Amino acid sequence: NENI
Amino acid sequence: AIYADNSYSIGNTPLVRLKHFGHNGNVVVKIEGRNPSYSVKCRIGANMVWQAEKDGTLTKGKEIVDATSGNTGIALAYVAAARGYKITLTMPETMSLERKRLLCGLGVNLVLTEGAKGMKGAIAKAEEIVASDPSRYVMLKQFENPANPQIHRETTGPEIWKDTDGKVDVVVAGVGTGGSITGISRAIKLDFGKQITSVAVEPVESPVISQTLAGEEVKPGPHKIQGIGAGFIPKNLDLSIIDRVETVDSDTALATARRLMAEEGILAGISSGAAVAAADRLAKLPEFADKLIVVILPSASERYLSTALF
Repeated sequence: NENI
Repeated sequence: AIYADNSYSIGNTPLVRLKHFGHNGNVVVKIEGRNPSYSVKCRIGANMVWQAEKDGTLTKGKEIVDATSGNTGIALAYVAAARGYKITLTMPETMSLERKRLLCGLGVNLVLTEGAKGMKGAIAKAEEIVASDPSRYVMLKQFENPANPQIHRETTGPEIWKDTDGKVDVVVAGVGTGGSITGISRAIKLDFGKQITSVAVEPVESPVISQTLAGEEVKPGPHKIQGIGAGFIPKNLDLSIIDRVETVDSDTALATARRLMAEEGILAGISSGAAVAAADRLAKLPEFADKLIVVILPSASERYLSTALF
C-alpha cells in the first residue's frame, strides 16, 4: 500500500 | 549546537551491532526511529519543505496538502508545525483513532475521505484541493520529489560512511519511495567511490521490483509490511544503483521485528524486521563472511502497538  | 527548529535536528542516527543475527557480528543496524518524529521520513519531510522554500514553490502563508497518513504524513506534520505552515492531510475515514489523534495533536487539518474509495479516494481529494486553488496549495510528492533521495545522499549516506570508517560493504534497505536506498547508494558509490552491494528489500507478496527486473508480469499484492511494497516502481527508486533485490514475507518480517525487541532490545518497526530478515540471509552466505552489512531500520515499535506486531 502507498500510505507511506 | 542548538537547532533553530525541530526540522534541523534530523538524522545523526546510531549504528548498533547485532548479536543474534549475522555471522561474527557482520550485521549492523541504523536506528532511524531516533528522529524528530521518530522515523526515517523526518529527513525527507524536512528536506522537501526546505527545497520547496529554496525554489520558491513554498512561501509564507501557502498551505501543504498531501494524502499520506503514514510516516511521511507525520513527518510533514511536525515540519509544518516547526516552520509555521498550515497542513491538510487527506485519509480514508476508517484510519485508526490513534493516527487521527497523533495528526490532530501535530495541528494537521484532517480531511476524512470515503472508506470505500480507500487510498485512491484520499489521493483524488488531495489533488482536488490543490487544483481548486493552485497558488494557495503545495503537494510535495514523496514518490518523485528528488529532495527525498537528495537528503539521503547528503545525510544518511555520509553518516554510514563516517560511522563505519568507510568499511561498509553492503547496504540493505526496504523500498517504499526508494529514496533511502537511492541516496545512500549514490553517496557511498559516487561521492565516496566505494563499490558496495546495494540491496533493495520488498515483500514477497508484492515483488514488483523483482518482476520488473526479470521482465515478468508486474502483479502487486496486499501485505502487512508497512512502509514498503508500494505496488509500483517509484521515480525515486534508482534501479541503476541496485545490485540485488531480496524478498521477505510479512510473517517473517513480523517475527524478525519481535526478535529485535526481545533478543536485541531494539524497538524496531515491522519493515525493520523485513530489512533485517533480508540482511541475515545475505550475512550467512560465505561470500559475505568478511563483509560489513549495514541495515536501515526505518521506524520504531510503539507506532505499531495496535498492529499484528504486538
